[PDB]
Amino acid sequence: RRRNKMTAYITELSDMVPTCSAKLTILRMAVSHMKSLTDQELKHLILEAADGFLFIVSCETGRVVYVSDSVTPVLNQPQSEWFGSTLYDQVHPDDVDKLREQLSRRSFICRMRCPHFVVVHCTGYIKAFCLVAIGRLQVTEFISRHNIEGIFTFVDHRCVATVGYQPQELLGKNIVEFCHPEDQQLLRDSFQQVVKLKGQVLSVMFRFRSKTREWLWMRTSSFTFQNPYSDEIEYIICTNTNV
Amino acid sequence: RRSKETEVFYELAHELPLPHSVSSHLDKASIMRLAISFLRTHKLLSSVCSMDNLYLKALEGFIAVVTQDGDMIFLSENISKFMGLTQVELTGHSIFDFTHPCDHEEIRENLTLSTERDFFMRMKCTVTVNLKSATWKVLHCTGQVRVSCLIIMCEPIQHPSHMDIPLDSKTFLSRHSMDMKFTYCDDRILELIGYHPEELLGRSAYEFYHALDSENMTKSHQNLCTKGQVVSGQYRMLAKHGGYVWLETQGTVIYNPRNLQPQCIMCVNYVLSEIEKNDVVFSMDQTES
Ligand SMILES: O=[N+]([O-])c1c(Nc2cc(F)cc(Cl)c2)ccc2nonc12
Repeated sequence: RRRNKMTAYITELSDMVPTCSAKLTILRMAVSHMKSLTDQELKHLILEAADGFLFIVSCETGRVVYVSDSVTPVLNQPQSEWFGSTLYDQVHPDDVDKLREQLSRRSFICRMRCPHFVVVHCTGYIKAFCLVAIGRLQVTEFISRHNIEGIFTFVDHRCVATVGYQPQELLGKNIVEFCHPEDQQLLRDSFQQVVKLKGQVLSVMFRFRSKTREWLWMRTSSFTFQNPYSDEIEYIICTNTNV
Repeated sequence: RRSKETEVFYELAHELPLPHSVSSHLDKASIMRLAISFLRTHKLLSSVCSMDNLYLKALEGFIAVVTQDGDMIFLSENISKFMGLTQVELTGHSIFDFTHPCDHEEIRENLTLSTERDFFMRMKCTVTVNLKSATWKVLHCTGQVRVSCLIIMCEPIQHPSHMDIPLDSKTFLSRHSMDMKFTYCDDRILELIGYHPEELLGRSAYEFYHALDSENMTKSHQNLCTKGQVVSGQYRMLAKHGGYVWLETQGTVIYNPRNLQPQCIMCVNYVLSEIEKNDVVFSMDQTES
């Protein structure tokens, strides 16, 4: 079957040669065809796969000795912004000292600008001193998190907007203390079943004591959270929505 | 007459975009595989755009193009740098033959049918040795599916023991039990987010995530364990005072050499930001005093 697929090879080999498709001969025709013809294209290849662009900068001045045009599709940034530039300018200011350190082989992540910044993995090496590298792009209610007991261990900031309380006031306390007494066993047995029913979601409703001491009807929907390795559950995650 | 057709191979082999060091040395079947894969290559390139030592070197991973039928039609040279397996050894052949089979279904899915793709695969590595003795190596693969054809970059994650690259002040290092509980942390941790490692020793990492991140991360932990390595999506970790700092981590499972039992995760942690919401206190740990 070596032969049959040898001939498969040679067959469609034949057919992509246009001035041919229109043994020894198929072969030398392909050859001359190569002669008629992995570089600037390679650029677009990166732009496609990694969504990256290449650039070179002086190590000392951090001055962009080169920036590929692909900077534009990648950053929505003209080359001119960039070759007249020093790279310290094109990144987030809190990213600077990192870079000093990065300025053997190199790699790091950083916020570059397009005041709007984007995350960029950069991979390269030092050559004379400059740095050759590529820059790449990789990518109503509030949420709480509790221990089994019911204590607030985590709270979203927007808690302040939804219940009037500052996080500090929720955190540490059992959720059932902010519950209307009537609805409390409702809340509790809700919790038990949440643990009994591992990972699955239960919804429940209840009046919540607002910082203005007000009974705020609220549905929350929640589930226990298993460890991916051990499958043991450490916390419950609630989304607590004003009704 | 056999004599020459055979020798005609040689001119053909030579004038592929390969050095004669790697062109000359070929049984013909290889030359077939290769010629064709090169052509197809050039073809879809034309379908896209409608002295280059630096791109190759600047890279930390390699590019692969694969049919939907799994045929690894294109492979970077520098793949050998990472995989040992040299691009000539592989082009034309089916991906599955070189990938860890359990990870193949995933492979199969990402090959097919948002055209965006990002996943990790275990692939044969021989760095150097022969293929019988070829151990598995995880590749973070990131790229685009096109017309069906998959184009990607495969970045090995690196192993924390065996550094190839320098770290900066805004990078710290941590060790964790399988539970993700801290067992170790460098004290750049302090410099960087405020926690003193003695404090965080007994603690699962999960306590420090901002929630929106959790899910994105869970898969990562899972992938960390099924494959043995990961790069996290970017995520927020709660600083010791209020607010948090953005982060990306390279998780890597280390084994007991005499034991071949796993021991812990080694995390290369990259701090991407300063504390953002000093103003906001999120978790009970930031609340002391
Ligand atoms: O503890 N881990 O092994 C681990 C990471 N390290 C880490 C370091 C910290 F200082 C804080 C946190 Cl939450 C996690 C970061 C991302 C991870 N993904 O899976 N485990 C991870």
